[PDB]
Amino acid sequence: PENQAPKAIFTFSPEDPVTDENVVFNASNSIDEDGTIAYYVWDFGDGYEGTSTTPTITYKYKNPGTYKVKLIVTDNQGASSSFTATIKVTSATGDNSKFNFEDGTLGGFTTSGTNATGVVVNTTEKAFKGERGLKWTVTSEGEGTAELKLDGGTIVVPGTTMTFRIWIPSGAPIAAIQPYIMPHTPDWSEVLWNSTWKGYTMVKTDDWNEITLTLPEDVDPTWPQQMGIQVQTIDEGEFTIYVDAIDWLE
Amino acid sequence: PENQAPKAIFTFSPEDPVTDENVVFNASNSIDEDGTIAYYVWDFGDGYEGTSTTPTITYKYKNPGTYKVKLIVTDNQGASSSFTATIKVTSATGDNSKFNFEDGTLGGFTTSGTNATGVVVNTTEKAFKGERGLKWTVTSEGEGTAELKLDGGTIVVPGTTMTFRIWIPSGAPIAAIQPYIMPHTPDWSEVLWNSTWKGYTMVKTDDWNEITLTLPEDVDPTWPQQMGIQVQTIDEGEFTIYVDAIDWLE
Ligand SMILES: [Ca+2]
Ligand SMILES: [Ca+2]
Ligand SMILES: [Ca+2]
Ligand SMILES: [Ca+2]
Repeated sequence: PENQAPKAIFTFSPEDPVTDENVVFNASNSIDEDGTIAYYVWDFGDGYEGTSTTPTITYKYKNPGTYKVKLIVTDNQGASSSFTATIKVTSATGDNSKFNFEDGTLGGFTTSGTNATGVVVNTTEKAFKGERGLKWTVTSEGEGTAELKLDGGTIVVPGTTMTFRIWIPSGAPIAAIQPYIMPHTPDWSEVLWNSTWKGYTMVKTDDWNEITLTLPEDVDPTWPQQMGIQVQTIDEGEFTIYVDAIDWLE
Repeated sequence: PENQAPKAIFTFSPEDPVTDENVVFNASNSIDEDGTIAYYVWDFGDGYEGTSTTPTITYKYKNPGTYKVKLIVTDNQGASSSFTATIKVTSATGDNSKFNFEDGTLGGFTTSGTNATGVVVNTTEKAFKGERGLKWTVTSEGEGTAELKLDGGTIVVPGTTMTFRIWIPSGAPIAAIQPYIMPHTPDWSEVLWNSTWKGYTMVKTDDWNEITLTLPEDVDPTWPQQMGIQVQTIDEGEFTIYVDAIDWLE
């Protein structure tokens, strides 16, 4: 053996592109130690490939998704090395979440509570993705509980990790908040409870909070499910929580 | 039909118990609407069951884990309802992480960098879990890169989500930080790159940061892997990052 294969590597910018946004891929740290680079071949992971005459190339993805970008660097003697990185493209406008609230509807969500009363509307005031979300206003009367909830056919398969985005205000009479999933027999004689409990002091106030919750893989897949967010209240007061972009795979 | 079955429900405290810590389960919101409750039967999910003569019962778990706690409430006429919640118990002392650093060793981790130099030691100064972690000191000379890394047999199976805990200081000459996993052919002619990129402005400074990263399920399971943390530097300076409790399931 004798010719040394080239070093292949690239970075890209921006790291978090949106659809139809220019991404610049930069292979300039690639090098052939004992010769020169003859080809930069790019596979964009979407069905298209091309080459650059310099170490940089720009590209755009029209569809959201996670793409494998492969660079092959080939030297002046035909020896090659490759480097593959993953790039995530999210939708520039709109919201592809399982519950995205873009149709202007509540998506079956209602409110309940004890020593607290809730109302929910579809809102354009705040959203996590797209233009629309839910706006959930709670009036507490003291120590109590309030829910924003959906009954409850079979919402997720067992094993599924759900992601909730919750906008939680400062100065609110709350002790804790928790997304939940509650499978139950049709007759409600047996109830299963799954939640991600978060203390009010362990939460980003006046900001969006991303909270995950997994339905255990051993739950009966045929049991109807209630999905929702529960707030524990500790004093009198009126506060507004925003909920959007509840999402999971499949 | 005529007898109404009871309402069964409980809460517990603390929500985040450690091993051998008292947990108080409280079924006091359970009620039989048309009679009285005769039995509170508790299944603690660990092999043990018991009853309480009041709505409350205390229990301790000696082993860490996630337990299903089932309450069955039975009324004065033998009708019952059940409510099952999950409780997570973590170890009171020590560290069960895949990389826990409790043996006082580096666990195969080394440092590299360009326009930056790193040193790493096993430390008791800060840890995320248990008594020990890694202490990683980086001297930058300008725009550069530094890694804390492990080569790299087959560290995780494809599909695995790894959790890194990284303590990131304020006032550091850094632009970005990212845990990574880098499968490669034995000859290094083909490299795959997976990372969770975080800007310095999108990170909790002077605090522990929990960052997850998934190795894609389609990676060849036989390729050797480099796992590590990469810091991008932007100016001269000396900064210290603490790393502990890198963890995944299986
Ligand atoms: Ca060469
Ligand atoms: Ca939305
Ligand atoms: Ca009864
Ligand atoms: Ca440790």
